[PDB]
Amino acid sequence: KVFGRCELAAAMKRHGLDNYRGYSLGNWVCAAKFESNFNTQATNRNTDGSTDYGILQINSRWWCNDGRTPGSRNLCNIPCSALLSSDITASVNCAKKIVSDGNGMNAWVAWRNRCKGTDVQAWIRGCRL
Ligand SMILES: [Cl-]
Ligand SMILES: [Cl-]
Repeated sequence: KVFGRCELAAAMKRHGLDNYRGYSLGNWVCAAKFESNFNTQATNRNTDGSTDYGILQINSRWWCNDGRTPGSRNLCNIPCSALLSSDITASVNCAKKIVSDGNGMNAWVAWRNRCKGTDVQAWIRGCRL
């Protein structure tokens, strides 16, 4: 599923991401835009052989099991394919674990390089929330 901007903002708000660990809703929408272009089916292969999955591009090296990343962890206790569903619950629940691990949203390279230090509130402007 390819979300609209305000549609995704409302879905993330309902799932408790607004101000989660101090990150306002616009940060999460901005991260999803640049990680996946709002597409739940996005996948991308990394150089080390791991793969990033879903709207927030969660990495199989640490967070999910895809059966093809030897020596990796599965810290969210899910198959990586669950991160590609049109229902974002699994992605959001795993993202809450990632952002709590000490490095905040810096775990998302596109957030650090394209959202951090910008007017992220623009990403929710005009939305009924
Ligand atoms: Cl915001
Ligand atoms: Cl933080």
